[PDB]
Amino acid sequence: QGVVGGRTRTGALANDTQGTIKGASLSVPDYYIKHQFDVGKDEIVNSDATGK
Amino acid sequence: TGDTPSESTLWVRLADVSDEHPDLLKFELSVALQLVAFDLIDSISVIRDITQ
Repeated sequence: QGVVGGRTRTGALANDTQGTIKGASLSVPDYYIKHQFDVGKDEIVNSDATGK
Repeated sequence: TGDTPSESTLWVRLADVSDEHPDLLKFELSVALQLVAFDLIDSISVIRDITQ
């Protein structure tokens, strides 16, 4: 937060620090939450044919 | 001593010579002036040594 200084009515116009905006930066990660499965194509037709 | 000030033809520069500062007002009252004496022998003579 910028700092407020003090001076008399006729006091010298000194300068004081300033509010600092800092650039924050995240990123959509380069790492996935994958879950993947090798469903055998035989267990697809088979399970469709005989599936309770 | 007891007369009206009877403003002259000589002009005084009232310069509002203000400043950066937002609280002071900083006026100046300045005049340049010359006393050219045409015909120096005619214009001025001086009785130099009076006793008072």
